[PDB]
Amino acid sequence: KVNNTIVVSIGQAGNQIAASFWKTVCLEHGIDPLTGQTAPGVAPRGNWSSFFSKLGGSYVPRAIMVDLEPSVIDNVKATSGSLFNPANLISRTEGAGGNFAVGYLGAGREVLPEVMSRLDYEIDKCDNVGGIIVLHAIGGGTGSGFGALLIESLKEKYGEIPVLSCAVLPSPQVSSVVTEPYNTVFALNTLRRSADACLIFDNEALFDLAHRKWNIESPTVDDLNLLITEALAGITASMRFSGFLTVEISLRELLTNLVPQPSLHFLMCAFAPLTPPIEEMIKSLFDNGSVFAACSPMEGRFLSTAVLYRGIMEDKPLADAALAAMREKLPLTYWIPTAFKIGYVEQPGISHRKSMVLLANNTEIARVLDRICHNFDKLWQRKAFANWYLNEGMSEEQINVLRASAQELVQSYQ
Amino acid sequence: REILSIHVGQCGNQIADSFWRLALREHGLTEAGTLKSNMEVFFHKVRDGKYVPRAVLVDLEPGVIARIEGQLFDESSIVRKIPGAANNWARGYNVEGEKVIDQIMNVIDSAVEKTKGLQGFLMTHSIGGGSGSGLGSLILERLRQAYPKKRIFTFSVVPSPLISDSAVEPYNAILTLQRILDNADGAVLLDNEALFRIAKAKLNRSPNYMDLNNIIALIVSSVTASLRFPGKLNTDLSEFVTNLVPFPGNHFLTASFAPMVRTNFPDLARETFAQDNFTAAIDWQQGVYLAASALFRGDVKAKDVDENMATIRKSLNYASYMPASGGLKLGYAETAPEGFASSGLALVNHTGIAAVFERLIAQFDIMFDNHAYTHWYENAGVSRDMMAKARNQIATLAQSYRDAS
Ligand SMILES: Nc1nc2c(ncn2[C@@H]2O[C@H](COP(=O)(O)CP(=O)(O)OP(=O)(O)O)[C@@H](O)[C@H]2O)c(=O)[nH]1
Ligand SMILES: Nc1nc2c(ncn2[C@@H]2O[C@H](COP(=O)(O)CP(=O)(O)OP(=O)(O)O)[C@@H](O)[C@H]2O)c(=O)[nH]1
Repeated sequence: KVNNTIVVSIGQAGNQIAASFWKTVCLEHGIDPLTGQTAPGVAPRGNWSSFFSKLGGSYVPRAIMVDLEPSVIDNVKATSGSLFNPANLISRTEGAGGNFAVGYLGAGREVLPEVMSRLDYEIDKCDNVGGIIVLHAIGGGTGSGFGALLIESLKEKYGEIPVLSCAVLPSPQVSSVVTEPYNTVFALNTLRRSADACLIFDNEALFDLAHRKWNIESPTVDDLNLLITEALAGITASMRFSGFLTVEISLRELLTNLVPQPSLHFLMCAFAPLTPPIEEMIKSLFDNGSVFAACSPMEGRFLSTAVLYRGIMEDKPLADAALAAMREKLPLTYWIPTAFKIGYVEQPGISHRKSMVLLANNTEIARVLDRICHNFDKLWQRKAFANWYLNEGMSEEQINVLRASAQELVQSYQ
Repeated sequence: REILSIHVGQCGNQIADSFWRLALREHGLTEAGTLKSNMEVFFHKVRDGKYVPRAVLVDLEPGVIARIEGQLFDESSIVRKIPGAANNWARGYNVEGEKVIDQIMNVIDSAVEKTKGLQGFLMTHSIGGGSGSGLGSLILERLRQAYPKKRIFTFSVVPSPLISDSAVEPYNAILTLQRILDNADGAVLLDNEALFRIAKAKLNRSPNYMDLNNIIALIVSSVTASLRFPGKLNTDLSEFVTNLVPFPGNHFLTASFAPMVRTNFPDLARETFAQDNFTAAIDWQQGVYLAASALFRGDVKAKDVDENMATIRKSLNYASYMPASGGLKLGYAETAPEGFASSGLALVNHTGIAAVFERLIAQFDIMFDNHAYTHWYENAGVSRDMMAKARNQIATLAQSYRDAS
C-alpha cells in the first residue's frame, strides 16, 4: 500500500477536466474509463491504490464530483459510464451561476454535509492518505464557492492532510463570466488560507499550445482539458508508479519540495514534448510558452521546480548534465539551492514513448493573479454585480477583507 | 431546471407560436408534438410522443388563440377569456384582470406544484397592448410575491418608433415596464422595425410578423440553448441574473441572433455582435455595453470562439468598470437551429436600451401634461398618481443606465 490521494472536482471545468483526467489515468493503468473495470488478463500498471480503490471488484476512482447544476455531472456520467460511484456524484438544480456566495453561504451550505459524508466515507477507505486534489475553475461560481467551503471545512476538521488545488484561471484573451474576478479573488483567499498547495491553468495558453504545436487549426476545450490531463498524469505519476530506478514522490513530499514558505504554494506546470504522437526536448520543456498559463515565466524567478521524467532513460548522465547546463541560464531563487527535484518514472505516458512534466513554483504567477486583481479593480470601483453577493450572504467588509487577502498573497510573492 | 412560459396578449401569443414552432423540431418534433439534450426544461411529460409545452396562452379577446389551436397545446391550462381587452392596462389589471387572476394563478401554481425543480419564468408579451400589458403586469405582481426565489424573464416587444399600432401604447408600456422592474430579474426587449430590417436582410421578399416572431423565437431558443443543450461552458438563468444584472434593477437586455448556412466562423462571430443585427433598436453610438453574453452553438470551436476577439477589441464599446478582455459571458452548445451549422446569440445588458425607454417617456411627457387618455384609466380604477410614479420609476431606471455608461 502507498500514500493515497482523493481528487474532488467542483464546477464545470473541474468536472470535465477530472473526467478526462481519470480517462487518461485509467488508460495509463490499462483500465477502461467508460466502464471502470480492469482489462482481463492485464494487471494495473503501478500503484493503483494511490488514486483508486477495489470496490467489491472494480478499480473505481476515489473522485468526489459536486456541481450545483445537473448538466455537467450528467455529461460526465455520459462520457464516463459507471467509472465513478453515483453516491460520490452530488448534484443540485439551480446552480450558482458565477456567484461565489451561492456555493459559500446558500445552496453550498445545504449541499456540503452530503459532500463530506461521501468525502469521509472515501477517506476512511484510504490506507494512509497524504493529499487531496481539488480540481476546479475559480472563475466560476459553483467551483469557487464550494471549493472554498469544502477546503475550509476540511482544514478546520482535518488539517494534517495536504491539499493540492488545480484551478483554471480566467484567460486574459477573453473572460467566460463577468464575475470571474469576484469568484477568483474570493476563492484565492481561501486557497491561501486553507489549501496547502495550488496548481494553475489557463485556457488560451493551452489554445496556442495546441494550435500550432499540436497541428490543429482550432482546438476545442477538449484538447485543453487533454493538455491539463497530460500535465496531471505526469505530475501524479510520481504518486502512481514504483520500482528501482524510479523514485516515489508523495503529495506531501512534493509539497515539501515545492513549498518553501507557507504562502508560496501556487504552482505552474508545463509538458514536453510539444509534438503529436534530449536537448531540443529539454528546451521544449523549459520554453517561454510551454507552461500552461498565460505568461512568460523566463523573466520571472523559479522558486523550486519538480521535473518529472517518465519513459526510457538511455542517457541519464548526459541528461543530468543537460539539466545542470540549463540551470545556469534559468531564473532561480538564491535562497533554495536544492530547487530541482528530478523525479523519474520508468513507465511513460501513453501518447509519448518519453515525456517530461514541469511543476514549478514561480513568482510570475503573482502578476498573472494581479491582472485578475486588476479586473477586480474594475468591478469594485463601481460596485457592479455585487448585489446578489450581498443578498446571498456575503458582505461589503467581507469582500474587502477577501480582496485584501488576495493582495496580501500577491505582495507575499514579491 | 424547469421553465413555465407565460404568454399574454396577441403579440406574446404569436411569439409563443413561432417559439414552439421552432423549439419542437429543434428537439426533433413536429408542431403538433410528434416524435420525428435535456429538453424537459420547457416541456412536461404527458405522452411518449406528445411532450407538452406547458405554457399558458391567457389573453383577453382570444381571437388568435383559435388559430394557435389549429400545433396542439395543453387545452386545460390555457383559457379563451371573455373578450374586452381594449388597449387599457387597467382593463387587464383590475377591470377584467381581477376576474381572471385567481384562475390563471390556480393554473400557474398547479403547473409549478408538479415540478421537480424550477429555475424561473420566461414570459413573452408586448408592453404596448392592453391584455399582454395589464394582464402581464398583474401576473408579474402576483408571481413575484408568490415565488420571490424564482427568476422571471420577460420577452417584451416594445412598440415601434416609426409607426404605432395603438394610440395608448406608451401608457401601457411604461406602466408595464414598472411592473417588470418590480417583479422580474431579467428582461429581453424586442423592437419591431429592427426585426423588419433584419428579416429584409435575411430574406429576399417582404416579411411580416411571422418572420419577425421567427427571429424572436430564435432569440428565445438561444437564450436557453446552453440550459437545454448541455455542452461545454454551460449557462443558467441564475447565471444570466448574476452576470448580466450588475445592479439590482438593471436587467433589460437587447438580443442579436446570427447568421441571418456553412459560414466561416469569424464572419458569424463578427456579424453576431453587429450594431445593425440586434433585434431592439437601441442607442449604440452614445451607448456602451454593460454585460454581453455570447452563446455560440452548433459546429462551434472553442479556439474559434475565443480568438474572435477582433470584434470585441475593435467594435464592442464597454463601460469603464468592465475589463477590456472581460464583459463576456461565453457559452457553448452542441446543437444549433437547423439551417445553421454554427450560430450565435448576443444577449447584451446595454445603456442604449434606455433610449428605447426614453422614447416611451417622450410620448408620456406629452400625454400626461395634456390629460390625453388618462380618463380611460381613471374610470377603470388606475389613477393618475400611480401612472406618474410608474413613469418616475422608469425614468429613474433610464437614468441608472445613463449613469452606468
Ligand atoms: N481546460 C478546460 N477549461 C474549461 C472547461 N470547461 C470550462 N472551462 C473553463 O472554466 C472557466 C469557467 O469556469 P466554470 O464556469 O466552468 C466553473 P462553474 O461550473 O463552477 O461556474 P458556475 O456554473 O457559474 O457556478 C472558462 O474559462 C472555461 O473556458 C474544460 O472542460 N476544460
Ligand atoms: N415584432 C412583433 N410585433 C407584433 C407581433 N404581433 C403583434 N405585434 C405588435 O405588438 C404591438 C402590440 O402588441 P399586441 O397589441 O398584440 C398585445 P395585446 O394582445 O395584449 O393587446 P390587446 O389584446 O388589444 O389588449 C403591435 O404593434 C402589434 O402589431 C409580432 O409577432 N411581432
